[PDB]
Amino acid sequence: HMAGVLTENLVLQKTKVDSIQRVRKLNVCAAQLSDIGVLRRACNLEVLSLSLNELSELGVLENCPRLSELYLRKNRVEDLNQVLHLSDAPNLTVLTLTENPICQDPNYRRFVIAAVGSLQRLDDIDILPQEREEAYRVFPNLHAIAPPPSLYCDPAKGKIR
Repeated sequence: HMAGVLTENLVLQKTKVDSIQRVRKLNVCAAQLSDIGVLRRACNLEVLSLSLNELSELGVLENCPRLSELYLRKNRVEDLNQVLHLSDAPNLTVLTLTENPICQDPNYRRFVIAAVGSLQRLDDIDILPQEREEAYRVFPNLHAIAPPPSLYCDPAKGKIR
């Protein structure tokens, strides 16, 4: 019944710390994961690798203000608006979403850049100053857009709702 659910036990076995709040780096690639709600308390997580899982819903990551690098290659993210859960991540400089369905949506790269103001690199390609400027011209308001509802975060503050 916990098939696909990341558990506290598995995280703490792997990382050797006493609480989810003390997890700073976590690599759980290729673990058949579809539920990562346990990360709601991962307030100190900085480097997170979740590639090659079954994830479609990113709301738990609103609880991770320290996130610096986030690897999500080859998941099941189907809705571009899931990336709005990363809009308020002030320290997130590296993101990979390659091989999720959204990567083939028109204007995916511009949307992600315009949504995540801190980002310096997306999908293994650094974001140039002029690339960011152009993304904001196309999509000027994404930091104000409410992210989708989630079981695993409260509604983000400072959004049009």
